[PDB]
Order: sequence, then structure tokens, then C-alpha cells
Amino acid sequence: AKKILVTCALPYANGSIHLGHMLEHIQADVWVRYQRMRGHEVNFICADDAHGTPIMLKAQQLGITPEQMIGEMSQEHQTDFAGFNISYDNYHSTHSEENRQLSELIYSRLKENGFIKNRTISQLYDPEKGMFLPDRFVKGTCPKCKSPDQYGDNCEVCGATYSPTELIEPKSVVSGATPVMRDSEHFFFDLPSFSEMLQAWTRSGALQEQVANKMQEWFESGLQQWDISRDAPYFGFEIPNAPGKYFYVWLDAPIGYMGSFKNLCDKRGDSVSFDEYWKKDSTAELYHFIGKDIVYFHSLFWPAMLEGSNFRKPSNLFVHGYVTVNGAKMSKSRGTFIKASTWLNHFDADSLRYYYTAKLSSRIDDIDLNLEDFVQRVNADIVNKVVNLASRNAGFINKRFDGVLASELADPQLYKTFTDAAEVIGEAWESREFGKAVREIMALADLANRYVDEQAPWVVAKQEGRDADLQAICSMGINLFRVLMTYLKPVLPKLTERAEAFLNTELTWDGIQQPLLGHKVNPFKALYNRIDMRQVEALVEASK
Ligand SMILES: [Zn+2]
Repeated sequence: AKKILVTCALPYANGSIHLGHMLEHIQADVWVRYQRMRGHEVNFICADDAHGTPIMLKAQQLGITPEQMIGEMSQEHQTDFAGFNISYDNYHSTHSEENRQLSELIYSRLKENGFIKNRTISQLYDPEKGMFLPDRFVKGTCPKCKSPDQYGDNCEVCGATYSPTELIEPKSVVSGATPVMRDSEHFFFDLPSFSEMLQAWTRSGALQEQVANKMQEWFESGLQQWDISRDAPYFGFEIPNAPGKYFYVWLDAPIGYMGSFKNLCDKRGDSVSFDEYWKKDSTAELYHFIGKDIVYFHSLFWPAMLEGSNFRKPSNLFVHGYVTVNGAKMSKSRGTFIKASTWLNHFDADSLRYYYTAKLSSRIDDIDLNLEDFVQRVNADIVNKVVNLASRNAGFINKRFDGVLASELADPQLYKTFTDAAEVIGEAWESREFGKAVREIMALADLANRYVDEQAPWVVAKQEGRDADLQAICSMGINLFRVLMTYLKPVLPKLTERAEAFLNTELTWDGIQQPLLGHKVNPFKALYNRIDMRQVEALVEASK
């Protein structure tokens, strides 16, 4: 009966979805699907992060409007996520009217409350193009080793780091012009004002221990004010009362979580839910699934901005680690930098969903996709443990018993062992201990296959007068399958649909307390096929 708003980080609009994104969106989707199974009101919200200088420049290079460009990438992203069955209630954009109005509102409130500071800064400027240059749009000669054609604040030959103002013979990446230092007034959010509140949240015990520890490092270094403005030319929202100034993505990106929810409420004609979820007095829960690299932002800047503008703050942050492939960071040269779209040409979504889920936990630790292990694990667990219980038993039921399951459980004690596990497995899904949940489910699958082996239906089937025994054994196996697929429903949506078609019933969490007795099942082709290393080799080759 809880009200829950869950987000994933907003994908950047100038890059395709890859396996790293998928770790995050799959983790969130599994959790969301479980929460829905337990009867809660869930709103799963995301959007593309569509503003900024890189996006403006990319569109100019392509000779199209930034609006056309981000629209095309939004569609590409949503197609990929739909391919993996990520069950958003809304997927919006930071380039939207809802986000504009909320960004303006929040800024206005921050300013009225004394949290916006004005400061003049100096930055490299391209006088030919007529724009300030972000660091990575400045190139030149390393001041230390004198290597040419180095970009931004570091040299890829000697490893030195420096301000781009130290580059020798600097050039604009945009125009080739020599950049010069120029002053500009910027607006800053007074994050340090919120230090005590943030420190109290850190010690409150809600956050992951690893996150709280990192936060202590940040408090120790000392909180800084953060620039929330950019000069024209820009692709984004103009700041009221400040001609030629725009909101930097730091301000408008997370407000996209709010804008996406407002968009959903407005499309639904729901005039009460936005305030019910975002006002200070809210009894709804708000959760953000995010990666390591955006924790400072979500744990410090974001709750401060919300407090300073009279909105509720996150109930919790759920942080995951990086994805690796074959033990290492994704590598383009090795073909392990793998796009979501590419993945689906070779494998189904369920396979990756399962593999990631089996490795995930409540900690921040990197998650490794070892491709050899992926083949082994999917075949061993999905094909040979879980689906096996249906595939080894359904034929006899269909061919010899007209599709009808036995009128009573052959082994009620064993069935009770399976249903008794619901509390611990659900608690594991709830606490994000996904690996624990999968281990418990697979231990049950081992018990189920041990039961079938003990009963030896391939022997019973050939022996005169043992029809009743055969129906009993096979029906028991199918009932164990029903339970396991219920526990795995958040993980494997497509296999679940196929299982529900076979069983002639929707799988509900509470439904397992009533086994299927005197009940017609349907024939099926093949619920889940084996994979092989040849397919992996093809995936890698296609990714090079
Ligand atoms: Zn160098």
C-alpha cells in the first residue's frame, strides 16, 4: 500500500545505450517489478538528459537542430530499453516545458532564500566562434613533455595534469582559433549552507555504508559552491532576469526526475499526485538508482537544492558499481564495448537480466560480465535447472493426461518447503540482495530436480499400470516450476509470459499458496533454448 517513486539516472542524449546503462536499468526494473508484485503503488520514472554544450555542437556538426537530434536519440534509447523490458511508467526529457517551469521555480526559490551567489570568473574563450570553451574543447601542446595535440586538462603521453590555460599554442577544437581568457558573471548555488543537514543525513543510517564513508571524505575536503549557469550560445533553458545566461545541466538534469513525474501526472489528468510525492509533508517514498560517478551530486547537491526550494528529499540512494567485461573495463579494440542494440541481435534480454541479477548485491562493487561464464550460467541455471522442471514433465501431462494436472500434491511437505521460502526470498529482493535471492531460488531448483530424479518419471512412464504415479510426479514438478517462476518473475519477464501461457494462469506472489490442482495446462514449443560460445564470438566481432 506504499507509494513509491523510483528513478534511474537520465541517459545522456549524445551516446547510445550500452551494457553499463543496462546494469543500472535492469537492477532498478527488477526491484520495481518486485514492488509491484507486492501490491504497492509504484511510479518508475526516467528521461533523457538532453541539454548542454556538447549536444549543441554535435547538432551543429550534423547540420540539424538540437531538437531533431535529441528526438532521434530519445527514440533510439527508448527502443533499446523496451527491448530489455524496462517497465517505465514514464520516459520524458529534460528538454520539456515541465522541466523549464520547475527549473525556473526552483531557481526562484533558491534565490529568494539567499542561496544563489554571483561571482565573476575567467575562462578560455573562442573569439572566432564566439563562445566559452569547456576544457575538452581546448587542445594544444603539453607544457611538461611538449607532446602536441593534447586535449583538455591532461596529457595522454606523459600523464601530466594541468589547467588548459597551461597548454602551449592552444587551439579551439571548434574553430582552430587561438582561445583567450575572458571574464563572465556566473551564478553559484551555496551548497556549503547545507553542510550540517547533509552530515546528519549521512549518519542517519539510511545510505549504503560505502556511500556514507565516501561522503565523510567530501565533508573533510570541504563543500564548495557550485556553478549553475552558462553563457550563450547554449542549448538549454534561459535564466529569468538574466539575458544571455542559461541553467547549467547541474541544475536542470535532476529536476528532470520531477519534470518526468509532472508530465506523467498531467497526461493522466491526475491533479493531486505531484504534490503528494514532492511536497515536504509527503508520505510517499522516493528512491534514486545511480552509479558511483554521480554519488556526490545525488547525495549532497541534490538534497540541498530540494531543501532550499521547499521540496522533500530522497528517501534513499541505491548505488551500484561499474560493469566490466571479461574482468576489465569495456574495450572497443577487444570488442567488449557492447551496445544494448547489438546485444539483442545475438541474445535475448532475459539472459543478461538473469546474469546481472545473479551477480548484484546491496553493495557498491563492480559487476563482471565474464562471457564464458555467461554461457555456462545461463545454460546451467535457466535451461537445466528452472525450465527443465517444465520441459521434462509437460510432455507426459499433455500426451497421456489430456493436459490435466493431478488433483492433489504428491509431496505436500516438499511444496511447503518451497512456499516457506517466500519470506526470505522477498526480503532479498526488497533489500537489493539479488545474488542472495538467486542463490536461494537455485537451491530450491536443485531440490526440485532431485525430487524428479528420485521419482524417475522416465522409468515410471514405461511400466505397466503406473499412469497415476506418472501424473502425480509430473504434476508435482510443474507445481514446483510454478513457484520458482513466481520468485523469478521480476527477473525474467519474457520467460514469465511464456510460463504463464503454459500454466494458464498469471503468477502472483500470494498465488503460490494455492497449488494448481485438477488444472489444464497448454502445450509449448521450447520455453528457453541453450546458447553457445560461437554466439559470444559473433557478438564480440560485431562490436569491434
Ligand atoms: Zn605531456
